[PDB]
Amino acid sequence: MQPQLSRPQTASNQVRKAVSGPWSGNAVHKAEKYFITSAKRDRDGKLQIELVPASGRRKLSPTPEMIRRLIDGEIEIYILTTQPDIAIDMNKEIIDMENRYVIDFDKRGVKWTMREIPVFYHEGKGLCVELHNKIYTLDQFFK
Amino acid sequence: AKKHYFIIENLCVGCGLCLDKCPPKVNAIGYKFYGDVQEGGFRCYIDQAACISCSACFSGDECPSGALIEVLPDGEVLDFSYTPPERLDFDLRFLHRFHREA
Amino acid sequence: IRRLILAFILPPAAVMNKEAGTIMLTGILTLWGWIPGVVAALIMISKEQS
Amino acid sequence: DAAKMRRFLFQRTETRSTKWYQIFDTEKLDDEQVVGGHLALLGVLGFIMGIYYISGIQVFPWGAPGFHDNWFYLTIKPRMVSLGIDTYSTKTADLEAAGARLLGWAAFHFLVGSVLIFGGWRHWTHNLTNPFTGRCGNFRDFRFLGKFGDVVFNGTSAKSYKEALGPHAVYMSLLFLGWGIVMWAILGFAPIPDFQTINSETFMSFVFAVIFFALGIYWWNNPPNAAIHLNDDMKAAFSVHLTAIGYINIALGCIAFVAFQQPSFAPYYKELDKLVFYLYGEPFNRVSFNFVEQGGKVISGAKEFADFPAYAILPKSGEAFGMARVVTNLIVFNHIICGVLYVFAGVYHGGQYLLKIQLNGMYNQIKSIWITKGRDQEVQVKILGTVMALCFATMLSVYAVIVWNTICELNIFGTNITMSFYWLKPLPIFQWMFADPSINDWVMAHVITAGSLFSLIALVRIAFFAHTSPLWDDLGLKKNSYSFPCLGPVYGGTCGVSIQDQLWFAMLWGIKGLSAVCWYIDGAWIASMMYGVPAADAKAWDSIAHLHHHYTSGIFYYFWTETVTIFSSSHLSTILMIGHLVWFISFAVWFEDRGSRLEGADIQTRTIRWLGKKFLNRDVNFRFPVLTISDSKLAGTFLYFGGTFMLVFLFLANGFYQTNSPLPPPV
Amino acid sequence: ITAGSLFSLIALVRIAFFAHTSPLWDDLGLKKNSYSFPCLGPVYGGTCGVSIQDQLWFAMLWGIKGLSAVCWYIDGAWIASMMYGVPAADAKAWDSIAHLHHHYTSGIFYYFWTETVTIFSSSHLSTILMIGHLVWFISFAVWFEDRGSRLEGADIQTRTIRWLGKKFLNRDVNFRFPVLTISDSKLAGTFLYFGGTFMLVFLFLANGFYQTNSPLPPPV
Amino acid sequence: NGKLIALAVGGAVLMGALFFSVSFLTGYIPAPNHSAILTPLRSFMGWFLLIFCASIIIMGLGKMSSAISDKWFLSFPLSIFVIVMVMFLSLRVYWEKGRTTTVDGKYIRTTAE
Amino acid sequence: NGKLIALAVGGAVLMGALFFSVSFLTGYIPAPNHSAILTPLRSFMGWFLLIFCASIIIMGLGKMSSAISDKWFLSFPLSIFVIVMVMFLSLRVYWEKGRTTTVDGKYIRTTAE
Ligand code: G2O
Ligand code: G2O
Ligand SMILES: CCCCCCCCCCCC(=O)OC[C@H]1O[C@H](OC(C)(C)CCC/C(C)=C/C=C/C(C)=C/C=C/C(C)=C/C=C/C=C(C)/C=C\C=C(C)\C=C\c2c(C)ccc(C)c2C)[C@H](O)[C@@H](O)[C@@H]1O
Ligand SMILES: CCCCCCCCCCCCCCCC(=O)OC[C@H](COP(=O)(O)OC[C@@H](O)CO)OC(=O)CCCCCCCCCCCCCCC
Ligand code: SF4
Ligand code: SF4
Ligand code: SF4
Ligand SMILES: [Ca+2]
Ligand SMILES: [Ca+2]
Repeated sequence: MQPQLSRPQTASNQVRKAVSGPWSGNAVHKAEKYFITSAKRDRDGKLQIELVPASGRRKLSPTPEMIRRLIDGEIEIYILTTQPDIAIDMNKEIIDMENRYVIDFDKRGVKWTMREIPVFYHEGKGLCVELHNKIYTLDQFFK
Repeated sequence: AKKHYFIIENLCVGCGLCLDKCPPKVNAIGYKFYGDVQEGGFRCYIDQAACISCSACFSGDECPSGALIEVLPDGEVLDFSYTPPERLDFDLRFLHRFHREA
Repeated sequence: IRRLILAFILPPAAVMNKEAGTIMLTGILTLWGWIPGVVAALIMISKEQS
Repeated sequence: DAAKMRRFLFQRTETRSTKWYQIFDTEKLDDEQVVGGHLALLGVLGFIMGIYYISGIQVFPWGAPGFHDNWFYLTIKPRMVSLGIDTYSTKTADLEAAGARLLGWAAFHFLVGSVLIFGGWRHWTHNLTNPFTGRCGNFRDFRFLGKFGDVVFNGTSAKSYKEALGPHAVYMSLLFLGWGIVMWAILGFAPIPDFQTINSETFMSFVFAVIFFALGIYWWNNPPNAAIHLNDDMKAAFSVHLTAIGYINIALGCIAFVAFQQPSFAPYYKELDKLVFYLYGEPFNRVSFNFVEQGGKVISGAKEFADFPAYAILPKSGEAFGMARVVTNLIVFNHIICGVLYVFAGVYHGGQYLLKIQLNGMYNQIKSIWITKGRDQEVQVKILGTVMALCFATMLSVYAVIVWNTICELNIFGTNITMSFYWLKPLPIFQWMFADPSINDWVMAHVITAGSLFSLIALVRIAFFAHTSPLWDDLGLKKNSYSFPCLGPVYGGTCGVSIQDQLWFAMLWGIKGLSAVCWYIDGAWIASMMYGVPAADAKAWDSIAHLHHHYTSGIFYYFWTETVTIFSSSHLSTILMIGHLVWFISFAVWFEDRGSRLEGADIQTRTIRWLGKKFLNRDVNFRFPVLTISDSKLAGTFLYFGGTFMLVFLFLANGFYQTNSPLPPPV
Repeated sequence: ITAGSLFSLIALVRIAFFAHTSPLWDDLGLKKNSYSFPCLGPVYGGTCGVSIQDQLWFAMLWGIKGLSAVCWYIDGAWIASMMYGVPAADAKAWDSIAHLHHHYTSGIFYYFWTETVTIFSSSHLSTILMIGHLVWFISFAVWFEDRGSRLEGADIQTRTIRWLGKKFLNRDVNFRFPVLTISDSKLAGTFLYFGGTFMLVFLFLANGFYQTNSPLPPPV
Repeated sequence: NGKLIALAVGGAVLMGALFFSVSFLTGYIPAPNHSAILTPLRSFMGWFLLIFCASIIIMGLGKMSSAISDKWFLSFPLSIFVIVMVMFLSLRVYWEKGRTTTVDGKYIRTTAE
Repeated sequence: NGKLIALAVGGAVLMGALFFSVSFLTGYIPAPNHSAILTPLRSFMGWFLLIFCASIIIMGLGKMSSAISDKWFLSFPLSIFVIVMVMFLSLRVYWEKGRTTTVDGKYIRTTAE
């Protein structure tokens, strides 16, 4: 959308191209939203990252082409911390982080809190996620 | 059952339309506040221990922010029951009738 | 010429180049009296040339 | 058990619901069901037209006192005098004939409406079997009538709506020709092209019959393409035709307003000022507290007048009570408000269909211009922004002019009426469309423009932001219910973003620009808020601006003047009370209070359950339901709009009181 | 007076008891923790106006009626019926049948016609009348469930003002139009409503008594 | 149950008797030719009929939505029309029986007054 | 910047040259003793003053809501008080300069009229 027709402090991350974008796909996502759905270890130590779109029709992999489409501001990748292929103890990490600012009137809101964490690509390290002031990588590390 | 549904407490605006469709006999969906509700401090959650995989919250097609996902039994994460086909778009203006381009 | 005559007679008719929303502006200006639409048509027909 | 309650307030929730006021929603209706419903409703319309004709009887030719006057029949009496079915006759002899004619036409309408209702019922049940022959007709492929159904429309009944336009136009040509021959045979009125008599109506009925027949032939052999209305004609074509009928109805109101004041319409409307009208509920002949019947002559408690025995309805002249323009204004404002409402409803139902096609991706799959335009997300923003800017400019200018006029009237800040906008008249090239052109007419034009643009803002928000808006595109949100009232206090609040709530806001905004018509057609000097008031200079308008008429009173003083007659009558007084009652109750559902109502209703339920045990016995399981904000907004829009336009009617139906004597300056 | 006092006392008691939780919100998984929050969204069919601030607004709007009753009683405006002294059927026959020693100004609805002939006859009272009506109806723009509509429209205003100032004027138009949040909207609306009505209840009070002691013999 | 009507009717009659009792406690002069017993009874009839009509309108029109459906294509609009016709005929055979004529019987239907 | 104040004035002077220009086309008869040059200008000045006063009130009451703080303990009530004082004194020095007397100068204060 044109800069002069948008809310003043809008970055290119939130400025959408394809001027009629909202009706081409889901209107919630300015850019196509992909989810890390599985990260398994088979044969060698390398893990197979599975990028299933929010539409849920395909089962893709990071790949140089989608990496380029990421670093060109066209797609976004999230992990859904409830992912069962996690390495860090997200259930304890989410709970003890909500205990700083959440009062359990329901006594179970913190327990069942799940959120998405975005994934970015530098280059030297692959698809890496920055979580809790530390930069984890999907390759090893974060899984 | 399978195909658990979940709520992302990162897109959810707490509207509770998902809670309206959850069966009262299973309080799967709830509220957490952590602050004032004028700033989105009323997110919703899905109690996976109480959720019985109704599809009611997701198949109702009312989540405005795409927080309901319905992870598929194998690994697939949906976001909305059907998604438009991601079309290439352009403006069609004719040459010297109807429009004149320029 | 033909386009100036069109703008004087039906200001939207001469101005079909500009936009999908600008044509409504010219048409509704034509609806208000007849001079606002003609003025808009001449202004945006002399803008791509001058 | 705290869950048995929960599937009780999980019953009005604004998820996708039955919504009893959507039983006849076009989604569950097919083409033939629409035909049948329209036929049955036209039969009921004929029934109520017959009822109105009956209400028009004044002598009952078999011999009895007739019906008192009522607006239902007074709004059509000029037409029946035009057709020769009723008379402005002073004598019973010529009025017995009018009563007989109205009775016969009412019986004819009853019979035709019964036939039409039966046919619509059979279309509704998909039962096009002829009981006399035993066969069954095919809705998809039918011969229209017979040989006429073969020479034109050579078999091959229309399969699509764009293919049905043409046969419809031929049907309307048949309607025009039938009305022309009805004139010529039954109602006299041979077709003469003299455009000053009702004969011109027959002549133009034949002309329009020919025009519609030729146009129907052309569109039968060359159907046009709006393309997209063919598929979901239940909501797309229906809404487009609804807004088209709304504009046509506003146009018809304007035609009525112009025509009914012309000399050619004098024996039908202007001559209503030579009559005396006995309206139901108007001031009746009052009697003292000790009336003891015994008619022929009152003994104890003499009534107001020795005539009009007992409780008779007192006469009122058609000259002091301007029944001519009262009926004219009633008809014109009825058609104008109906046109505005139909335009709003067409935009709303089109937004409903358009959100439905945005949700399934059909929005990007539209080829017709009418959507490929607005599928831009920037031309949407540019169009809405320029409409808002034009509305701001027009409304600010006209409102500041009105406020300055009122200030100069009241001489606030030591101003003077000569400092007002008395000089701001329409241009002489625009003075032809007004009688006595002044600042009032300029203000009327600019207020109409401002109110139309103000409602156009919400109409454009319905048309464009049915599913998503640039705000909600920037946020991670999308609209997917057309009736959801909110997403919550997030982002400070998300109230009333759906196209249903945008429809409600369009209605509320058009209330001002539509009641401005009621002020105008009654001559109520909208150019200022305090006109005719004896405060400082408000009575100097007639001299400072050299007015020829003398309008009732300003915008605010309009509720003082001409309310002298609303109060003077019992029926208009009770209508005033009922309208105000209905109107302010809309606050109980528009104010952001639905959850307070739910909490209080839970408290009342627990009270009634407890009050049913401490004093009464047995279970009191009944619980109080609260209208949800979707239902609350629907009911509130109805209550508000009806409450204001049950009293705009009172302004219209209480008299004209717009004398043609400009009072002199206060000096 | 009893009805209005109890009717506003309903909201006062809800403030005094349901400040944090209520039996309805106990049975739901909900709690109140802001005293100024407007709602919890369209959940459960709606949770509008449940805070103590909103109940205070409701108490004010509810006591508006029971206090206008005081205004009209101390003006002798016959709140016993909605018409009085109006020549329709019998509103002028009260003083005879009821055996009154006073001629009250008018009824409830007729109170706006009589005792307004003097409001109109003076410029200052008419200006106060117009300003009070304006301020009062402006409160609908914020009490109605319309905050999100105003926010969407205000973003449209921002994009328009910055579009009209970028390629027709120059430089950035960083200013964006603010919209009162639902809490701010309800606060401003309650003040607008209350002021709009009681800037004209003043006109009732400060325009004359007109409650003469001459009980209007019946019209017979 | 029949206990609720036995209390709604019972409550109505109890409060009517209460009105009849309080009418005798307030010293008032009735209308010229009226009975002090009936004139508060008519007032209570009007008051109770008003509240009862409000209840049945709330009780009835609210229950109408719970039964209105597609099967009401017929006899729903015909009910509204027959309501129109009974009302229009009642404004002739109950309210304002005849047409306003003087004691002599002359129709002043034009500006002849 | 400065182009806005060259357009807020520029827009206003456009209205001044537009209201004044249309007064000579919308043929009107002015006040008995008045000139057609200044009688539309006075109305335009009142109209522009209305809009400008509304805009400056909005801007001022929005600015002294972001700038208002606990440091406005004084001079918030003192500014209100001095505004009250200047209004009350303008009620005597500018508006209604004297308490009403007759043309001869006599005071009537009781119901002697
Ligand atoms: C006509 C005016 C009104 C009432 C009459 C009324 C009645 C009412 N209202 Mg209300 N209300 C507004 C107008 C009216 N609200 C406005 C304009 C606003 C916006 C500011 C508003 C707002 C809230 C909020 C926020 C809440 C409520 C409630 C609440 C309930 C309290 C229950 C009680 O104690 O009984 C009190 C109930 C009565 C005394 C009703 C008795 C009938 C009598 C003879 C009046 C007749 C009714 C009507 C005039 C006739 C129509 C009948 C028909 C047949 C033609 C109770 C039903 C609350 C609840 O629902 O629960 C507590 C709640 O939370 N409101
Ligand atoms: C006097 C009364 C009103 C306006 C003046 C007005 C103006 C306005 N309204 Mg409103 N409104 C209601 C009354 C008024 N709504 C009511 C009673 C309701 C409840 C039903 C209501 C509801 C909504 C919803 C739901 C939405 C809006 C909007 C929207 C904006 C549209 C943009 C536009 O057309 O600009 C046109 C704006 C103008 C021409 C403003 C100029 C005027 C004057 C010369 C100025 C005087 C202002 C004031 C009277 C005096 C202050 C001076 C000071 C010294 C004391 C636009 C600013 C919408 C937006 O926010 O943006 C789209 C929106 O969504 N409303
Ligand atoms: C007045 C209502 C309130 C408006 C203000 C919006 C603000 C709301 C936002 C709330 C927040 C707030 O405000 O507080 C917070 C902040 O507030 C201020 O920040 C800003 C808001 C940026 C300044 C205000 C902008 C401007 C200076 C104000 C003044 C701008 C004014 C209103 C200029 C607009 C004039 C209008 C648009 C007239 C334009 C009309 C154009 C003409 C008439 C076209 C028609 C004539 C032509 C067609 C020919 C006519 C013709 C002829 C001759 C013959 C025949 C025929 C047939 C025809 C038609 C402080 O600076 C900060 O400190 C403070 O934090
Ligand atoms: C012991 C404790 C107390 C127990 C008893 C207390 C509850 C008794 C209340 C009974 C009466 C309620 C008071 C009124 C209640 C009141 O005033 O609030 C309005 C009310 C909404 O109330 P809620 O549902 O929020 O809560 C009321 C609760 O008491 C129970 O619902 O209903 C409406 O919206 C009316 C519209 C119905 C739909 C009609 C739409 C318009 C139709 C056409 C009419 C207009 C024609 C068009 C003209 C424009
Ligand atoms: S529907 Fe979606 S946005 Fe709304 S509360 Fe549920 S998860 Fe959150
Ligand atoms: S699947 Fe069923 S139980 Fe689970 S959250 Fe959705 S509605 Fe509730
Ligand atoms: S105030 Fe009511 S309508 Fe508005 S966001 Fe809150 S719950 Fe929704
Ligand atoms: Ca009138
Ligand atoms: Ca008083």
